[PDB]
Amino acid sequence: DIQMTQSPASQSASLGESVTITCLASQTIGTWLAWYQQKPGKSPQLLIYAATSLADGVPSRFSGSGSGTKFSLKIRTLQAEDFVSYYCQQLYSKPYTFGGGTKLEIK
Amino acid sequence: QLQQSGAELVKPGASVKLSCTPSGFNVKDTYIHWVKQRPKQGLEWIGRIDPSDGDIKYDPKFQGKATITADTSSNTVSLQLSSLTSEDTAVYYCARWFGDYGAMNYWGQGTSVTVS
Amino acid sequence: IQRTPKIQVYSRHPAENGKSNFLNCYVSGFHPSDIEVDLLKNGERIEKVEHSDLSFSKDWSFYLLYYTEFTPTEKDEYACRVNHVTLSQPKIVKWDRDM
Repeated sequence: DIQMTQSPASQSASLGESVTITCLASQTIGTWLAWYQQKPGKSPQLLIYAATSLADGVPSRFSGSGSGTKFSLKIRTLQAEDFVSYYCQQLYSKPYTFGGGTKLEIK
Repeated sequence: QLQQSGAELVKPGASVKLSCTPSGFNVKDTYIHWVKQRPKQGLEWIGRIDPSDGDIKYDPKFQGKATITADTSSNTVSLQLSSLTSEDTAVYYCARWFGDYGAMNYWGQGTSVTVS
Repeated sequence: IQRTPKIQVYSRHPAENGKSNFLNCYVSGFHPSDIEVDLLKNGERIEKVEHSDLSFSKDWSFYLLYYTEFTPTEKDEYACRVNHVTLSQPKIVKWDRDM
């Protein structure tokens, strides 16, 4: 089973600031990594697929990066809707394990 | 759209079956995944099914608890939970696989399962 | 000089529905050598995959053969996923027995 160490577990920031969320795979997974967002009262939604590609409708202030074992989710110019939960997921080897998650909180 | 069945409130040790019915495509067209989320906690991958050939894969820690099935005659993928305890209280999402993405692009509303 | 990979997807033997075969993905002509190659079943990465050694020629640049055992079926499903520095995102090439 592949472990995904998502960090930080929680983060606080102000409007307009930038945040970086990191996921570390216990073994190389290439670019078989997806980033999901979950808002209060919603199902998780796809943001990034194949480590770097935006899904439809996702704004350009969301950026994915990484390959192998280290991956990053960059969110620039944070608005009120962005202070929610984010999870990474590896699709390299079953079970398709999730990251521990990261909750963005306002100042 | 991925329609999921209504919320469930059951006694400990009982069984429950949650259904996931797509609108706009057939279940045999893609993989259907199931994800568990305890209240205020993170996401947990349970397993996925290929209803076109019946291939099912589970996370090993869910093999005794969860059973995924497909009724292609009704365009429905189901997730059965048995011998329910307090640890099974969660929202259970069904997610649709999109091959061109290599991920689950569309998720259902989720079925809340409450074990009193 | 950087070269995008040439990708060829084909079966080892002529495809017959319900019969065991081998799905090949031949990647050649790329530079530099850092490359990602996977065989897919409706976009899902197949895990039981073998691959030859990364070889190089002065004329063909780098080449590489991935292959897995599979059983062709009526439907369209099998493909190859290649990622390279010359690609903005992973490239998926579907298997077609009439191609």
